[PDB]
Amino acid sequence: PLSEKGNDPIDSSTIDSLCAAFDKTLKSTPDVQKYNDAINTIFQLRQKSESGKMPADLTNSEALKDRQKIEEILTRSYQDHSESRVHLSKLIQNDIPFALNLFEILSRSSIHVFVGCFSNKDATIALLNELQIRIHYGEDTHVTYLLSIILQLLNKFKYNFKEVRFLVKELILRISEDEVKSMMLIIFAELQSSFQKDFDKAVVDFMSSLIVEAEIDVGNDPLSIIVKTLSELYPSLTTLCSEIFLTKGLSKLFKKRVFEEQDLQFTKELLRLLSSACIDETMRTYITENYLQLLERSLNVEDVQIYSALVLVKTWSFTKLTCINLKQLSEIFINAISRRIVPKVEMSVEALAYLSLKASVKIMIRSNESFTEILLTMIKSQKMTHCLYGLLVIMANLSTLPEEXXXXXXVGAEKAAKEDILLFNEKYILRTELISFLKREMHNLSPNCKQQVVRIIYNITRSKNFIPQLAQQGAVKIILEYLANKGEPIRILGCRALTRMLIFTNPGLIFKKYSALNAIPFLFELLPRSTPVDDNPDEQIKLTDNYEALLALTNLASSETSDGEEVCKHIVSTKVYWSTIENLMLDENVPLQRSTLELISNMMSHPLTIAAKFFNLENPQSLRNFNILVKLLQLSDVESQRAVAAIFANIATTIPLIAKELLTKKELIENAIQVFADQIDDIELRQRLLMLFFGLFEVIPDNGTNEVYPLLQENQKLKDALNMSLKRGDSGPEFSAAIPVILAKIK
Repeated sequence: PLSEKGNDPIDSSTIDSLCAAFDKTLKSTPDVQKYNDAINTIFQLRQKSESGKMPADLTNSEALKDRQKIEEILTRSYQDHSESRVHLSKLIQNDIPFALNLFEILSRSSIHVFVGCFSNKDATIALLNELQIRIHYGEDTHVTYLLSIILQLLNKFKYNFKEVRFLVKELILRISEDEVKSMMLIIFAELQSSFQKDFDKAVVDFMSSLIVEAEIDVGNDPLSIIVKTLSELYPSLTTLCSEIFLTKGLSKLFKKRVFEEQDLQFTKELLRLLSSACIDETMRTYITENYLQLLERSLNVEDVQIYSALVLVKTWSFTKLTCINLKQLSEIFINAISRRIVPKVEMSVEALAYLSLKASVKIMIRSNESFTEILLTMIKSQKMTHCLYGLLVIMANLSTLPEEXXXXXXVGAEKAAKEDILLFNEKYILRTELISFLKREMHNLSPNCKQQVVRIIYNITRSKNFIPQLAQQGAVKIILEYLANKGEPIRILGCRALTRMLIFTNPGLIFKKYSALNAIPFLFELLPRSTPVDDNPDEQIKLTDNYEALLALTNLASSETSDGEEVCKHIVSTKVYWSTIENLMLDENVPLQRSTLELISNMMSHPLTIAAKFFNLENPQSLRNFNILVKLLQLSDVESQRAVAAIFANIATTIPLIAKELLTKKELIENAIQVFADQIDDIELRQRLLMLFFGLFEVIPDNGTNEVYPLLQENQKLKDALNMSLKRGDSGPEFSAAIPVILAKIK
């Protein structure tokens, strides 16, 4: 040792034991007293008699300083050490009320610390107990905070309901208060998906308690709590509420309180229910069968005219009453929405989004130019979120014009509104550059809102003239970017839209930036398919669409832009797209078969993409297609012969080798010759046929003698039919010099 060495020995043992007790307090977790010390200090404040009432030194308003200070000291002792954390939980669970008084006036974020001090579910019961209380008595100011503890207390444990069921009662019992009603929907959503029918029924059970109370004529005023709770929880538990809204005598009890009593305020409250219940076609009908006389006499007091009407509209009960008519009935919503009574502005839209379905209204609205202007402004600038859908729905029903041998006999009333509608649209939709406007806000529009934009556009395309202008405003952008999402009917309608537009516009002035192969997928959807449909439910693809899409499809081929080669390539390429156009080439239906031939015709101008499909001829497939074309050379439908002739005309020139090979083919030659002479009448058809001949003889050596070609060399029909052409007329400005050069090779 060192200390046992001397006249005053201290035996090194009394020294270890010494540093041991100096080392024990020097080895175990630092700053814990300080923390628990500071905490106790805070918890000292509690000694203020009346339930540790928070002395107003702290509550007040400028005291935010002194609080933030307390919230930190608490959080500290809580998130640094476990020992300090454990302390804070003991002092809190020890005086749970005070504990609550203390925290309430702290930040919302402080809750995680209060709850984080509750170790296991069991320990939280003395707590839920106070909570049922503070809530029931409505004494405590800050409900939002107490109920936020609830929501977190819930989300953090696995409760049994037998322990939280009190929420239903206590929360419903305060439905009147917006601070609660709000925290209720939340706390309820949880309770729902966590106790399903166990909750689902405890609610119906409580509510039943209220309807019984109202039946006996006892209570704080049941009926109101009920009505208010029903309308409020209707969206959340649609199914449920109805199972209560029906309840035998309830339907009576409401009415009695509304008739044999003023309660103007109660009345209004009921009308807010009737409207909230308008879900399944059943309730709507129920509401009519049971609450019609109400809605009727209600429309007398302004305080309940809007709430009444809206019900009559959303239920269609207006079609009964001898006191109003569609004209007046709607004037109410048009009246108010004229930058006036803001409280009505929203529901009058929703109302008018319906009424603007029966034309009587449609006509009416496109007349009142001012209202239309308010609406137009109401959509754009306004940025009145929820009012958009209806305003956009009204702006779809408004722009909706009816869809529609020789008749030289003697009716034309339909030219009335037709005109009006194409007027309206051009006036307020196209000029107001509204389509252009929507182009920008599109990204944000609610899914539903978007759809209305697709209808507005679709309604514009019904009349070709507008297509051009509607294009610069970015429509083809809208529709196409939309179609790049999800098999609903709206989609086949926006598809039709896209097609009508690509038919009447220039592929350059549009796909001058965002490529074209993007439109192809959509166009084909309006054509037949060998693949197991798309999504499947419900709307059909009329034959008229096959025609329309074909027209637009051809257009996108015409262009001699490098983009065109690109388009054509894509078509003849994608095995499915070609297997389709190939089949439609043999369609017995004429508009189809010709447009398809007109498509192929155009594609042929960018050879390397389709050529090998008809003029290869070493290929069974091409040869097949080759002969088909040679027969269609003599189709009744003259507009098709032109296309077929066109085809043969081009490649025969564009690719000499082929021309030479055609000199061998009989039926090709015999037909081309015949129709050429038997239909010299047609100007295009002959103009075409001549080119073929210019090109064919073009690969026929004159001095070459050695090898000759009869069918064209001789054939008096062609020979003389060539001369009849030569005998002035419409031989064409160019292809004239050819005629004699050609006879220069005949016998």
